[PDB]
Amino acid sequence: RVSSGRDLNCVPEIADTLGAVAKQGFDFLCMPVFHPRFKREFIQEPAKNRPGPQTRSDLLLSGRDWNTLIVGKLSPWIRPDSKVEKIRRNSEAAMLQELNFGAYLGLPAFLLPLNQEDNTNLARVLTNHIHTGHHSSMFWMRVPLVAPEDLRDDIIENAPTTHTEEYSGEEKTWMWWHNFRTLCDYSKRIAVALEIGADLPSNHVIDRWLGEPIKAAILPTSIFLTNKKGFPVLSKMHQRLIFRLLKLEVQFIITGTNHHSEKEFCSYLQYLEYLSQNRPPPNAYELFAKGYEDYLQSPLQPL
Amino acid sequence: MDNLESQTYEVFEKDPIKYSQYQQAIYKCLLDRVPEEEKDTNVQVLMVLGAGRGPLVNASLRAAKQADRRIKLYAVEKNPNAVVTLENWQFEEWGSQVTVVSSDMREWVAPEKADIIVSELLGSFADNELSPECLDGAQHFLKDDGVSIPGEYTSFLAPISSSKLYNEVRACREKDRDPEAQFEMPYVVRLHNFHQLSAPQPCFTFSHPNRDPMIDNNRYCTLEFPVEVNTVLHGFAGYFETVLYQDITLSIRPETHSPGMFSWFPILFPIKQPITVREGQTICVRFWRCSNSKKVWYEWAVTAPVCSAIHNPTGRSYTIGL
Amino acid sequence: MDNLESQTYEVFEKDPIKYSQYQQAIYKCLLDRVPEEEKDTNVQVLMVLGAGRGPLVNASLRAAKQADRRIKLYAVEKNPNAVVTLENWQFEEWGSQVTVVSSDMREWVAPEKADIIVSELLGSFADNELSPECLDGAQHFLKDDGVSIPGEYTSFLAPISSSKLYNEVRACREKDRDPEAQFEMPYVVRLHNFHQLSAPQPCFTFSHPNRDPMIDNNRYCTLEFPVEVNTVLHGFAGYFETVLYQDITLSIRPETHSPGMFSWFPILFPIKQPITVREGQTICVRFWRCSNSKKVWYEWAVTAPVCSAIHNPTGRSYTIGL
Amino acid sequence: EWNLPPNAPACMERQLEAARYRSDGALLLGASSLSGRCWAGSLWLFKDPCAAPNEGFCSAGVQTEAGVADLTWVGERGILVASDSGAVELWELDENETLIVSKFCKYEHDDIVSTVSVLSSGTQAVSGSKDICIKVWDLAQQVVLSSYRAHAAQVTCVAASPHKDSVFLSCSEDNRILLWDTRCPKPASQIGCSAPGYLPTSLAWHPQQSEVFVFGDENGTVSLVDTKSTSCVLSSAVHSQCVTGLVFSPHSVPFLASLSEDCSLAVLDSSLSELFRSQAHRDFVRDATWSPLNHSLLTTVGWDHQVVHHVVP
Ligand SMILES: O=C(NC[C@H](O)CN1CCc2ccccc2C1)c1cccc(NC2CCOCC2)c1
Ligand SMILES: O=C(NC[C@H](O)CN1CCc2ccccc2C1)c1cccc(NC2CCOCC2)c1
Ligand SMILES: Nc1ncnc2c1ncn2[C@@H]1O[C@H](C[C@@H](N)CC[C@H](N)C(=O)O)[C@@H](O)[C@H]1O
Ligand SMILES: Nc1ncnc2c1ncn2[C@@H]1O[C@H](C[C@@H](N)CC[C@H](N)C(=O)O)[C@@H](O)[C@H]1O
Repeated sequence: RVSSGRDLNCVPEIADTLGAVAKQGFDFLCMPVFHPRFKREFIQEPAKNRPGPQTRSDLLLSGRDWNTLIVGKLSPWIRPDSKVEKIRRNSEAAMLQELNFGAYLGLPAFLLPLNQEDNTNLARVLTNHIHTGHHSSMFWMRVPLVAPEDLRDDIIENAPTTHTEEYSGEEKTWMWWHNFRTLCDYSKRIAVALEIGADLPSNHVIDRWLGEPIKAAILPTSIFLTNKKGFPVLSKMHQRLIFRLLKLEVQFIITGTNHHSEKEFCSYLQYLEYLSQNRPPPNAYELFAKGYEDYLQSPLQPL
Repeated sequence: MDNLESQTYEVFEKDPIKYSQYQQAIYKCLLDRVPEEEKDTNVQVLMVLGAGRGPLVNASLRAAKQADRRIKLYAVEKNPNAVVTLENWQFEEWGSQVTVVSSDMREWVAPEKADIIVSELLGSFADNELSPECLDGAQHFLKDDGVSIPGEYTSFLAPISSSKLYNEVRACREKDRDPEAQFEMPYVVRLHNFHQLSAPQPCFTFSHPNRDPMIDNNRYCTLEFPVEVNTVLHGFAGYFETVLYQDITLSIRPETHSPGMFSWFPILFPIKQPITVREGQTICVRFWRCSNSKKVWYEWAVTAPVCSAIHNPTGRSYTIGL
Repeated sequence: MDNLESQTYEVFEKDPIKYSQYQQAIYKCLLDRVPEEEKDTNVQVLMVLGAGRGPLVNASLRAAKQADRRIKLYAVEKNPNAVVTLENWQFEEWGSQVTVVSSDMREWVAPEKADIIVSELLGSFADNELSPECLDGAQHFLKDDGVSIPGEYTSFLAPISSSKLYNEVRACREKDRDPEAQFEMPYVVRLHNFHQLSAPQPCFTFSHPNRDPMIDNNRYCTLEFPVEVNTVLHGFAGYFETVLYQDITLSIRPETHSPGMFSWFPILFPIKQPITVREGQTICVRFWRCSNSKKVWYEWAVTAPVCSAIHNPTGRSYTIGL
Repeated sequence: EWNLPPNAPACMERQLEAARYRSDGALLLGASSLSGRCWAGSLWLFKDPCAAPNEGFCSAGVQTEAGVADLTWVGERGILVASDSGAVELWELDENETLIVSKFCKYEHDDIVSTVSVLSSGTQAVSGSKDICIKVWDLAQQVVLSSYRAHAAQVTCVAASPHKDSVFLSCSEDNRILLWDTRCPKPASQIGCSAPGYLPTSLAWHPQQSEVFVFGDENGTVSLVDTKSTSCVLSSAVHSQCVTGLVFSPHSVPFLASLSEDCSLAVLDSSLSELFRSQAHRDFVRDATWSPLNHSLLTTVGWDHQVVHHVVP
């Protein structure tokens, strides 16, 4: 048995949506806090003065349901490191706004993408947030195993995908995150939500996220294979990964639409439970060493 | 400087007395202001200052349909996060009887003057959330004959003995700051394992509106407490009283406590060093309310039976941001 | 937030260049503004903002009797202690040609608009004494065609290596504060035992007056420094340039330093951890100017060849009070 | 509210996303609810174009499930919709045209579908999404025929060529404008003036040469591109914010409509000079449509919930 959430980017009714997913078996929900498309303006008139409400009301769920069931997502239009000054400024303000809102709601965690090399300003806005007021919320960075650019189909005739290997280039993504948490000065409130893809990278660059503060793994529906009886499964190698990630007691996150209408979402989830059930079983040492992991003791003054 | 979280509003909104008491205050005031024959001719303009998730607004609506009188509402609120709840309430329910304003009340340019302003901006020591400053900054848009609710509040102090609490404050030393800062700021606390050495006495009072020629919110006050037991002083419990309208009040002063109101605990003012007091003696203490343009703070000392250090000089250990 | 001491003014008043350069700036500007035939018909109104012990005022008087033109003076000054010197000068010497005003320039209600305002409110990193904010708060009383002196200033940065200075900053740890605060604030320092790793580059610029639709003094800027030697980065020297009027300038940028001007040392921006840099590499750093209503601060990081911690997030280690 | 005929919903959501004239002369409207309790969308037909956005004076209406990010007419009774749900849906108008019915709703994108365009023949369509994919649909079959991960960031705009059923332009936040032609083994080709400009945010083919188009960037610039020359022909700083849309007039020598998040409309000539400008909107301007019946009439909608008819010199 594992803890796992749904990742949605569309929620017409928050009550109904939550019910659906919990009835499907999920532990929690990743959803937006403001409408993903609801670009807001903060400086120039008249848009600046747009009549409200800016978003949904808190009253739509119990405090308990907020604290325990909902993971926030940053709006996708928010680009603090844009090269366009005006965009940069609205993104700053908007990011602050969506962040203070998550904190106002007391969400247990909030998601933010690292989908490019440069996140200096995103990092600086977030650090600035962490050192303002008091809240305990976790920040999850959505970083992918393989950069979006290195995943694209080789289908631009005049811009081929540079065919033979770069040892560094398969690692660029870890450096996105490395640099990010170094600037944020290893805050303990900033962890990783690693996105798994269809094509796993070279085994080394998977090694790379050994030791890092992974708190979740995002599996898109589109990477599941399909068995003799139309059910969703994973490649042999993708299973190696799950088993490893299970040891870290990460939470799993299913994202994207269903690509097998022949059954519910609960089938993807069902499979995961199956893998947890069928892990290389806990031994004498491992059962004993359980509530002790990464716990630092000073040794004794033996004398 | 900070914004209240959704769950905070949630918990306090459930108070069984604070809200009905306000409804009753607006009710009384409406009548005293529009006479029976004028009832449909006169629409009182009512401004709620710090409207939160809207319970004072609702309670105003409930007051008007109890006085059977007519009102125009503004709901001013600084917290943009709460302003979200409000703006949702006003579209789903209230309608354009309520105008929701998302700004600070010191800042808002009001389209019109008010008949009555309304606020609950009080802390356990009455004026420790800068309600003086806020209502002073808002009063220029109150009609010349305008009522404020509340009309006044008054703080109080009583000396206490408690090793238990003295030890809890002590335990509040943090790295990277004065090793004695714990002692120079007031704690909101449910006072339990303690002894009250003398009856509470009034400390600071503020009236609203302030028809004061030139307004000054700073204060200095001296209190003498008769002590008739031997003991050791570890600090002062503060409490407060407030007049909403006429006889309708709220209080956390134990001798007049409002039955069932859980919305405020008392405050604690500690002292750096405990002071022995002989049966028969008088405790003299002193409090100052201080300010500049940026922040307001308290500073205090005991002058009898011995002196303490003047506590918190300059707001060096704590201030409240303006 | 603080007031300069008499001896401070005393020492800087002896600068042999800052003063004559200002005299020359006002001189040029007066001519360009009142033509020869108009000379006795037109009396330019001149406001000195932050008048100190009055040397800019005198220098204005010297400018007018050099341009052979006629001027009305105001001497605005926030420091009441200096305002004493000024008010003594104006009774003993200046006469009612000079009106001395004892207030803040953000605050003063000016009886009339100005032809030219004049100020020296600059620090070694140009805008690190909040001259942006002050002149912005004063500009509403400058005539629509009014000149500001200075017209603009520009900050600069160059990376440096110095174990000596890295060790001096380190030595600035104090009890009762972040054990790394030393590293998150800029030091005014006469840079001596150091190596400059790359040529200075411009950082932040401000123009006056600010005909900006909606004004914003905040900033973010990215700099790339070519490094052609192996070494270890310990921080950034800041310097500045300013245009008083047209070609008349002052500078502490080494390549354009004003001969004999001792009035400003360079500034140092340290970094928490020193960073190795290979011959051939590029140092990317980043600076933000930040603010709220109460204070302005800088925050900065290195992004190449490796990252540093974002320094000073929130002004937690240092801010300049508004 | 004269009748609000059967199946039309009571209220129309504030955020107007799209507006399209039929050759007939009627007006198609798309609307999202982008804030408040329910995050939905709706579709509307207004045979009286002057009577919009007023709900009771409409010919037909229908609640969609999620918001509408984009849409387009299919022939004469078809309405093709880009959903928040990640679905592309087709709604087909009533025979009397007083009812609007679901035809297919296919959940094929992994994230919000943000752009949709109909190919010349009218049998096929191409859509773009935040999932970074571009998809080609058989509208008759109700299936995805082809899927393309050409881009490295979310897709901002796709647009079919006027006349060639296999050529379409797309642009994304990965800073690429792609000329497509499915006839090639490698379909996409990267067209632009040179190396990185500002991000491309909107596209329109010239209605008279399958050879020439305009693109709009996040910085407020509209530019004119020749594929035949591959160099940046002419440009102009038309806006103070993002350029969200470009619409050519039906005129022989056509005019160019240009909408933006600065809440303004501009009409430009052949050489991109300003002929007209309108501040009528007090929130974002989302779509523009030229009257088929009167070619000097132009209609625009915004998030201010205004439906606005312009007379163009
Ligand atoms: O006195 C307390 N806090 C000082 C605050 O100014 C209290 N007011 C109470 C009125 C109020 C209304 C809306 C939003 C915030 C507030 C805060 C306090 C703090 C925490 C808890 C409590 N008491 C109750 C005891 C019964 O259960 C719920 C907490 C009281
Ligand atoms: O750069 C320095 N301080 C930053 C200040 O903003 C300098 N300005 C200089 C202009 C000025 C005028 C009046 C009152 C104060 C000030 C302060 C500084 C501080 C102490 C000493 C010096 N340099 C000179 C070196 C030659 O002997 C006298 C001290 C320079
Ligand atoms: N200067 C100010 N301007 C506007 N709102 C303020 C100001 N100061 C405090 N507030 C708001 O006033 C409220 C104070 C609360 N005690 C009242 C909440 C609400 N009326 C209730 O009784 O449940 C908070 O929501 C504050 O954010
Ligand atoms: N906001 C303000 N309003 C009025 N005076 C100010 C303000 N800020 C700084 N000052 C004064 O401006 C002066 C700045 C000095 N650098 C100039 C002193 C003098 N003019 C000199 O050059 O010797 C100081 O005397 C400050 O006290």
